[PDB]
Amino acid sequence: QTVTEPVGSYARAERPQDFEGFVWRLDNDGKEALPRNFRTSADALRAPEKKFHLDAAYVPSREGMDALHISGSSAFTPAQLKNVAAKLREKTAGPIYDVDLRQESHGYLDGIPVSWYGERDWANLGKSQHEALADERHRLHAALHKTVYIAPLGKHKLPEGGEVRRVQKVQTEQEVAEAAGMRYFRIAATDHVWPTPENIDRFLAFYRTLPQDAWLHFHSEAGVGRTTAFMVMTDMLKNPSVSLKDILYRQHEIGGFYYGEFPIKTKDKDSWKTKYYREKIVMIEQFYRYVQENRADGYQTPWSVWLKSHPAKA
Amino acid sequence: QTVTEPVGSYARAERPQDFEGFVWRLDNDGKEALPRNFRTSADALRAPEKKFHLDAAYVPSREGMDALHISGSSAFTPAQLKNVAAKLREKTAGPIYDVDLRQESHGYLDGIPVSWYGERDWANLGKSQHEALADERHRLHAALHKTVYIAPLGKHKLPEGGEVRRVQKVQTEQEVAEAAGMRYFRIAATDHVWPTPENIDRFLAFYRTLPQDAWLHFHSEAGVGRTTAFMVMTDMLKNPSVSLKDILYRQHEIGGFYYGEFPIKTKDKDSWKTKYYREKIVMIEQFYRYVQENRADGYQTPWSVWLKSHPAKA
Ligand SMILES: O=P(O)(O)O[C@H]1[C@H](O)[C@@H](OP(=O)(O)O)[C@H](OP(=O)(O)O)[C@@H](OP(=O)(O)O)[C@H]1O
Ligand SMILES: O=P(O)(O)O[C@H]1[C@H](O)[C@@H](OP(=O)(O)O)[C@H](OP(=O)(O)O)[C@@H](OP(=O)(O)O)[C@H]1O
Ligand SMILES: [Cl-]
Repeated sequence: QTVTEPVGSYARAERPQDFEGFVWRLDNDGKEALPRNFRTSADALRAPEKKFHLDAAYVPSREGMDALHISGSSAFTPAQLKNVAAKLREKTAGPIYDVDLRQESHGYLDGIPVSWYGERDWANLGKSQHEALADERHRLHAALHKTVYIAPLGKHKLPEGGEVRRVQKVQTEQEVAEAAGMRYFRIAATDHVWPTPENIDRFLAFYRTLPQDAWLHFHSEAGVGRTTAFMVMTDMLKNPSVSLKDILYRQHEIGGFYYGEFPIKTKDKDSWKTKYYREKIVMIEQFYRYVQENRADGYQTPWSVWLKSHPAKA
Repeated sequence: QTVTEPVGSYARAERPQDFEGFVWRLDNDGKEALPRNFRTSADALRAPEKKFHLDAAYVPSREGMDALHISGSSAFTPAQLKNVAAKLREKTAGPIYDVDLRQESHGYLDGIPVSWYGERDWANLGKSQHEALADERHRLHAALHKTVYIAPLGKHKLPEGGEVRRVQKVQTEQEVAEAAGMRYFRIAATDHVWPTPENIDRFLAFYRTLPQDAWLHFHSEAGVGRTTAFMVMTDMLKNPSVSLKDILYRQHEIGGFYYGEFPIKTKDKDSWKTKYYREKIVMIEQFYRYVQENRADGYQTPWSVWLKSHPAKA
């Protein structure tokens, strides 16, 4: 019997036309030297956050963490990114990658990091990566020499204050990454939800081509959901002997999200998120299974293919 | 010697490109039965507002006020305008005109009164009436079936909260006026400043075509600056034997601005308004003089022509 949307693909049921972009959102006010939630795999573990009801006494294995060479953060200003790159260059002599996980169209107007925000940050929901990047390219270019309104989100994810300017310079994140001495790689993943099979296939192929000394700096809007997902996936790929529990604990304890089971709770206005949290918990487990069952033969079978013959259970 | 901009035309010095529109502003939240600052010329006089430092004991002549047949208000929802029309129909059997004094592009999206707001509300500054109305038509059409953000302005005259919707219906104010049983006449007057010689020439020519029993409902955004200026001008035209002081007092005391001399005191942020207030005071006197000198012969020469040979003094 037909299943319309399998586990891992719940977001496909949502209607993109209901979340179209309406404002240039300020992604970072540029006040700090670094982006928020900045963390590397070299960092010491800290106490787990109370909301996840984890075992504070637990001491996760650090097997492979010194060699892992990844980091994560929120969005950043160009200056903040140069600070990130200088900081990482101290840890490695390999190429440093800015891995941009944002599906939403974003860039820099007069050096100000902005994104084209629709409700739930789903302005590019349902678009292929090709379409998402075309929207981004067109929108950014159309802003040049035009008057724009750039605002942070306040009460209820609506604009609050902000500023108005006639734009004199437009840049993509790629341009800003390269100016900072980083290589650039884009995975257009949708905010709030599990990355698509497409997203993950693209990441995996990318991962297989990296030189051994590559450092991956993942980032999304806040450096939480999407950033932690790919940091976790990378940790599993590179350190397949480490237990799922150790992976989840250690990626949370250096400053990420915890992607295991926990007592979920939402303000009723945030109750749409609940099923996306469960979905992510299940898919993390399914990806761990993929890594275990496909690493012997060197990942001959792509995630998307394997997932269709080995579907996840709600 | 060459004067670049004569008195009455100061706003011509400003650069339109510095005030381009950036948001659909909510013009009325629709919560009251009537628009704000609603008043008719049949209304009782109230005590003057203290900020104008007037003589609270002075009683201006009411000569001609019963026959004047004018009103003013802020912008309105379609339902509010029907309440206005109903209220006015009780007072007259003549044609009731909606005299729209707004240069800013405005209309109704799903019945919601909005305007395309640039800084200082100068998004159509410098445009001819033809160009302003074209901008308006094009912007309104372009909104149909599109996602828009509609916000009230809060602190700093920047968007605060508001709403996002996909628009199923678009209307011009003319359509809304006619649906309420009102005739429609548009004068594209710039917010905050004295109406241009073009604006006034157009109004005077319109005035001369009116039947005796015509009722004029003037409105602008708040129903203060522009609305009162045209109410005052109409009062002078129709009641030319009444003293200038009496005109100014009585239009203020039924609920309009006071267009005579008063001690101006601005917030530091509002100091740009000071010379425009002073300009309006001088031009109101100059218009009174035009009426006194040209009424006997039936206005053979228009305001714009007379003003050029009788320039106002700063
Ligand atoms: O950008 P990444 O790093 O993926 O992180 C996201 C963003 O911070 C989201 O905020 P925004 O939507 O403003 O970008 C936030 O949603 P809320 O701010 O609605 O909580 C997500 O939390 P949850 O979706 O709640 O898990 C969080 O995982
Ligand atoms: O629309 P009309 O009826 O002409 O009245 C205007 C508007 O209310 C202006 O508000 P906005 O700019 O929000 O449309 C206001 O400026 P402020 O609200 O900035 O004071 C003007 O006051 P002054 O320009 O201050 O006289 C007032 O005369
Ligand atoms: Cl794709």
